[PDB]
Amino acid sequence: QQLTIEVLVTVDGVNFRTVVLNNKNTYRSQLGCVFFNGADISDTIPDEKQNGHSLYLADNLTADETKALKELYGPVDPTFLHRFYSLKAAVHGWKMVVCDKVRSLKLSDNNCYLNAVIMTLDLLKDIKFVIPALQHAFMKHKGGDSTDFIALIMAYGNCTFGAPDDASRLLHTVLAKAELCCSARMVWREWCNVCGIKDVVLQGLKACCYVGVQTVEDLRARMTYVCQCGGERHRQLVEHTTPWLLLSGTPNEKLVTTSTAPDFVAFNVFQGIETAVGHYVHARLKGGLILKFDSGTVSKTSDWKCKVTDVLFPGQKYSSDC
Amino acid sequence: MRIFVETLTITLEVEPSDTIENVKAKIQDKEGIPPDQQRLIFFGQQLEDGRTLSDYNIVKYSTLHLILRLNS
Ligand SMILES: [Cl-]
Ligand code: NA
Ligand SMILES: [Zn+2]
Repeated sequence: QQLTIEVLVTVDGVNFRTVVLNNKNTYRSQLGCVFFNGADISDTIPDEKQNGHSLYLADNLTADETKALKELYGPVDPTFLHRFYSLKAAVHGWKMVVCDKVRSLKLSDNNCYLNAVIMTLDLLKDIKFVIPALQHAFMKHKGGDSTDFIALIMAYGNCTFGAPDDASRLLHTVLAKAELCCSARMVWREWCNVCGIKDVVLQGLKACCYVGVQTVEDLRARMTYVCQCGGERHRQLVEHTTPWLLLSGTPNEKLVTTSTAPDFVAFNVFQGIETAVGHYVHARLKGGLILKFDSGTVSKTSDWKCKVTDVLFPGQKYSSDC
Repeated sequence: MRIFVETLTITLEVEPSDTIENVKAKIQDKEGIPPDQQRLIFFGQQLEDGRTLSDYNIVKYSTLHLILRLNS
């Protein structure tokens, strides 16, 4: 050819392989989709400068790289790695501001739902992620560097850069990949007039989340559905010990006031019409006031007429002989 | 195995080994709701695409609740 370089190729930053290249074809034709220092260089012709440099490979993986990719990220779809590399580059321009030691994501490219997701996640004690790459990015985020964690969340959530998205959906999809590092139990008593009574126990993190109610009064109320036998089966919470409680419902317009001494510690708000593009806001209760974190813009109020979606309560201690 | 999906309320014939994505494709087939816009809830848990109905202990005559993805 005309000149030869050697590059190092990785999908995890731990294991690298050497690939010999020339300047007669692009990276994509010789090797595949490659990122150099966070930038896609696949359609460029290799130059003597990049000799010895490292490249992150997003396709054309070898058998060993595919195994390592599964251990690092779990079972992902064929587009996941390229989407994660591209998101990470696109979210590079975002800013994570800190107001009185509270992290918050500035508004940009309709990312307000990510603001509510991140700040809700920052209030969850003792959560840890079971996907190693998701846990590594989490520690980075807790250490002040959120790029990987933001990008990974959007990749696992099938989120698109620039498009608005569902904060509650992404929060629970993220939480489905985590586990609790303490004790939590949730005992549901079920009974049908034909079959009888059976108690059902939920352990760990899933004992701390419920999608369908927004108050602990509705969580503890009696529910009714169809039994396997085909008749009325009932169900009710009879025991609950948690470090906290996340309840998520549809946008529900209520009046939130601090003169009533509310029991929850934080909540997310959906602003606008549900059949239109809405704007998410994260809110916390401090000093007998409502601290609204509108994507890097802080406010304080005593009352707020808003449509809540997620609500976060302190730990639960509950018993009920039903 | 018959289950109910509350949208109205309709009925699906499924297998315990069917994936959530497989269940979502049937809801699309009968209701025209694209799978990525569907949010399926059961026992207060959001069903993730990669897992099966058996993973969530979904049985005969179980009721799944359908929420639409906001914004989108
Ligand atoms: Cl009873
Ligand atoms: Na990268
Ligand atoms: Zn029965």
